[PDB]
Amino acid sequence: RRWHRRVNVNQKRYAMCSALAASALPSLVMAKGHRIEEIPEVPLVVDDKVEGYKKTKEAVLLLKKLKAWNDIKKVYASQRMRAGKGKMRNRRRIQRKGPCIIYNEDNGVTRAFRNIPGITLQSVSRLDLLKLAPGGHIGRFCIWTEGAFRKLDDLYGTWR
Amino acid sequence: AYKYMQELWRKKQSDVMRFLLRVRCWQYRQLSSLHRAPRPTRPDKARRLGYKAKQGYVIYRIRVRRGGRKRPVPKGATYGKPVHHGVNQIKFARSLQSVAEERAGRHCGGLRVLNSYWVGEDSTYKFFEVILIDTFHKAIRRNPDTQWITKAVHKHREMRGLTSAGKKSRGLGKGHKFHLTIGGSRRAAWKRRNTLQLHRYR
Amino acid sequence: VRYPMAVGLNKGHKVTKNVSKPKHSRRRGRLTKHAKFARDLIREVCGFAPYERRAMELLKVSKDKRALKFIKKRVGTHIRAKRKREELSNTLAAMRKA
Amino acid sequence: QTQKENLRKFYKGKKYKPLDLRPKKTRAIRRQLTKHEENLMTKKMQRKSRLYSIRKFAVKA
Amino acid sequence: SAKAKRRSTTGTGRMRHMKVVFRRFRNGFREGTVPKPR
Amino acid sequence: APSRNGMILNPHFHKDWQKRVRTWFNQPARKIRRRKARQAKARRIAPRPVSGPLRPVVRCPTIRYHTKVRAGRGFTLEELKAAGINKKVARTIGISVDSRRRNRSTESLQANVQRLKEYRTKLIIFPRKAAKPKKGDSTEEELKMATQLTGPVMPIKKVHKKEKARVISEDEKNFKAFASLRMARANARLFGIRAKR
Amino acid sequence: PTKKSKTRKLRGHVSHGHGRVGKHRKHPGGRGNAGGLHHHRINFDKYHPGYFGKVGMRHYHLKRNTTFCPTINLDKLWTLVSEQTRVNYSQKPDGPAPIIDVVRAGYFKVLGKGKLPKQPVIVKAKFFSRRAEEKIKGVGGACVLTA
RNA sequence: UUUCCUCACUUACCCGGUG
RNA sequence: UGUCGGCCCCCGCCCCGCCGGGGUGCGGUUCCUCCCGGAGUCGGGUUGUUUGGGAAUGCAGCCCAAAGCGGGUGGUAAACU
RNA sequence: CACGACCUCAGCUCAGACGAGAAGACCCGCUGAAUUUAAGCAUAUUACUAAGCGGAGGAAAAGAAACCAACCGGGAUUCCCCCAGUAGCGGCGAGCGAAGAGGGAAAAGUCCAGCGCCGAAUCCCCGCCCCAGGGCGAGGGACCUGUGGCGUACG
Ligand SMILES: [Mg+2]
Ligand SMILES: [Mg+2]
Ligand SMILES: [Mg+2]
Ligand SMILES: [Mg+2]
Ligand SMILES: [Mg+2]
Ligand SMILES: [Mg+2]
Ligand SMILES: [Mg+2]
Ligand SMILES: [Mg+2]
Ligand SMILES: [Mg+2]
Ligand SMILES: [Mg+2]
Ligand SMILES: [Mg+2]
Ligand SMILES: [Mg+2]
Ligand SMILES: [Mg+2]
Ligand SMILES: [Mg+2]
Ligand SMILES: [Mg+2]
Ligand SMILES: [Mg+2]
Ligand SMILES: [Mg+2]
Ligand SMILES: [Mg+2]
Ligand SMILES: [Mg+2]
Repeated sequence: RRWHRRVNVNQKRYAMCSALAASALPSLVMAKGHRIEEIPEVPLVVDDKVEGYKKTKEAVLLLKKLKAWNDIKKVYASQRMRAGKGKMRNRRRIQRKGPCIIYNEDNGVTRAFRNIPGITLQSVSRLDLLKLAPGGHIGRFCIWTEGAFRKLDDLYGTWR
Repeated sequence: AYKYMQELWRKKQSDVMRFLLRVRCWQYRQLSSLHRAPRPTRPDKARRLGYKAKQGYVIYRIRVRRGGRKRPVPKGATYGKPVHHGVNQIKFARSLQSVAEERAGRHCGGLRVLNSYWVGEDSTYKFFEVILIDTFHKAIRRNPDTQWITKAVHKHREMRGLTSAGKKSRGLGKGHKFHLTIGGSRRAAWKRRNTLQLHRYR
Repeated sequence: VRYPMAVGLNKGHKVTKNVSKPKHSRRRGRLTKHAKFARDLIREVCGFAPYERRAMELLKVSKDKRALKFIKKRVGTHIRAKRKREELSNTLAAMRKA
Repeated sequence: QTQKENLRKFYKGKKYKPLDLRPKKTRAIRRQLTKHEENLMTKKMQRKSRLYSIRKFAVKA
Repeated sequence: SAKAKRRSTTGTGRMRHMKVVFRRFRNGFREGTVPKPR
Repeated sequence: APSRNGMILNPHFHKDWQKRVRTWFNQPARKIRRRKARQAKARRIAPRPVSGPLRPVVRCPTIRYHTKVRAGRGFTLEELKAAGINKKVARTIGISVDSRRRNRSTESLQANVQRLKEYRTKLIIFPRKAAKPKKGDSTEEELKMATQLTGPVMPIKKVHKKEKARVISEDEKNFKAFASLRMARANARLFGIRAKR
Repeated sequence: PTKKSKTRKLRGHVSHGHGRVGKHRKHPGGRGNAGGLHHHRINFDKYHPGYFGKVGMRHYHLKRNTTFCPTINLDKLWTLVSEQTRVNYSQKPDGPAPIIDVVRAGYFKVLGKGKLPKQPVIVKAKFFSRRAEEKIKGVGGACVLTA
């Protein structure tokens, strides 16, 4: 049977632009579920130094400084047991989503944010909609790197 | 001298060949059906088909009952539609020479059939000579130009349609004549043209 | 004034032909002095087929129409019937010259 | 396992050994060409492999 | 008869001398040597 | 069976098609199988290009693809002799050779000879042994500047032919285009019937 | 999906939307296109006239590459060149005219459907229509051929 | 060189007999 | 579990190097001379089967039975070119 | 066979090897139906399928053009997309149905017989000598009814 469905490449990019545009409004992110009532700015752009992190202690400290640790404390409290016969099929423990992190160079960013529950790391060039718009709802709290923010204007381009 | 032998064996209606084909076909029908010959009756044709004077190369004369195929049905009663009521004018889909080499390569299981050729004709029988090779003789395994037949993939090559006499019945080739067997066999082509290619994004 | 049209007698893109030596496989079936000497020798050793012998019996009575219709029935194609009748007429004329 | 070690030392170097002292790998392997028979290279492809062997080259761009 | 073939196929019994070929294949049919003693 | 205005469908599902159905579930795993084979082959021929030997540039037969050039199979023996390369030596330096293709024109012959000339200039040869370099072997310094060329060897450059804007002459404007084509079709039909006259 | 299906709202209704008098059975009017001349003639002769019979000659070995002849009209003729090129020669009509090679753009024949802008232009095509060249000569320009 | 029919030759072919 | 972490016992692969046993030179030649090919096979008739192949697409039986500037193909049977 | 050679054909629990059966998803060669469809049915369809028979391999088969094309020409085979539900076949009804070109995956090409030069320059067996690789024996054979080297349509 037809398990796979193909979408137009222009509609995949349109859905990606509407998912990134929702990551810049305080309403759509707080209503998505993320607790960002204390973050400094809704588009969270950090220095490129974070791309060189190689230990989780350096990564957990940054999230406590940017007041984004409350979004991860929500992930800990959400870790529970799945309801129904999904526990017998390698889907026993379920949890919530956390702050997505978009980088440009992988100098250790992926492994520094590995062991933190909820963190989803994605390259700026290859953005998956399923992780930037979970469950079809827009407003994923994305933590951007300075390098990823510069290239973001070149991936999709302004209207000019 | 082999040039004068292949051009002499083309005059099968001349007095010289008509006499030899008359005496030998008489002698061939006096022996058994499967009778080993001490040497090729046509040395020019044997060398042409891949025969050498090495040790391990043997020749067997085969007498096959010539004629079509009668469908083996009890009292000629093919229970079905009138399309398949034919019992008499039914022809075998494989050459009659391909039956002689299959009948010789089966009686001699320890040898591999190389080729076969025509040596005698009659109104009742057809006489052939099958060239077999002992793939375990040292004069054959120690020759780089003959080790190809010692491989396990050539086991009973005459009953899979691989010899020259049996490969013709498969109806393969290159061109507008042979579109039926594009892909090897006619069943490989028939299978490909009937598989529903359900792609992943159709 | 005149452009190369895509239709007519001078049809096609204009290119300079590069004529070279023909493929060696195209000489197949050419009579050499040894192939002629071998076949002309066996012709006198073997002889003529029963249908070639009774076809030359029609040429001497000047029945070339019945000869060709007989050879065309034996050999098959009409192209092979003319060459066979010509070969028998050339042999019959050389036999008379002797 | 002592009398077999003595028999293997006894038939060492003999051209014909008992069937139980021969390598029993499998019926297909025992009927394959030995290392001597598969390394035999006829005098034609010996000269062809001598001066027409593929060389080590590289393309700039 | 797929059921009649399933009851007497290769593998429904013991495979005494064939289960050893499966074990000797994963090492390359090694014969003639011995492990390093202590 | 029919109800109202519609097509006359012919779904060829009267055989036992359910026993011959090929599902493309290994399509993405087959890309990994093919890709790892290219990487494994690349390391085996590490100094040599991975795409393969040098392919020629040929023309497509039919008029539908009349103007498109395409990478053929091998270079003609006439194209190798016009560049000094021997028939059997070209197989050793990674040049594809086929004896069936012919050259019916000169424009296609020189297109492959010039393609074959510049290849030998970009072709770096390693000596059979580093102890004694032979004559045809490249120098010792450029051997250090060697690499495995990825992608097709010398890809075909489909140059766009653009004609300069010229002044339309009076002779060029008096050319009856429709009448020339309409007469060319009539002469080709009456050519045989006129030869008998 | 199945939640938007029709069978989800037919649970409880006996005949399942196929009537009680005439029950849903297996092929009550023949399989496929059966009876196209006997009991479905009113359908075939009303919506598919010409379905039965023969017409025309038989072309045994038809190769679609031989009859390949894509056409283009004069209205879309200037689409084969840039918009800036159409204006850079529109201001200077004193003889320099752009050459539009229709063959190198994927087309063979040129047809005179639309209106052509009054600018000198040289066109290269394998085939021209009668009115196609008349509109080019009237506007100004030649119609050269290409094999 | 010939076609039709008939009679003969024995070596093809066929039948019977025998240690 | 993460670390292409550390250690140990077997084994495999390509290239390079010298030593040791067997290999034999190769190309260019609008230069001379010589040689140049697969028969009961192709093909033809007929029969059955097969094919989208249709005055034969393949295969096979019986009969006829080749040629050597020949032979096959060029999707309509046939003759000349 | 008086004494030998040869040809043809036998015997062995003769020296040394080989074949058989299994499995059979995929693969190769034959054989082969009818339910079913045509709202009946006989050609057609089902189908060159199920069942039946033989033979293999990790792949098999195919394969270096007696090809396609009719063009400015392509260049072994296999596979995918497309050609295409198209040309065409068919109580021209139901239905059936390829291929060239083109875009891709992978690409690798070659050996005899014949032609005839080279003192059979060739091969197996047996008895051995040296460190899988090389020699020896006035041993026994195979072979001139033809082994080996050069050489195959690109000359
Ligand atoms: Mg429950
Ligand atoms: Mg040789
Ligand atoms: Mg209805
Ligand atoms: Mg109604
Ligand atoms: Mg109701
Ligand atoms: Mg009811
Ligand atoms: Mg009803
Ligand atoms: Mg009623
Ligand atoms: Mg229905
Ligand atoms: Mg049929
Ligand atoms: Mg078996
Ligand atoms: Mg019915
Ligand atoms: Mg019914
Ligand atoms: Mg079956
Ligand atoms: Mg494989
Ligand atoms: Mg194979
Ligand atoms: Mg091709
Ligand atoms: Mg379409
Ligand atoms: Mg069919």
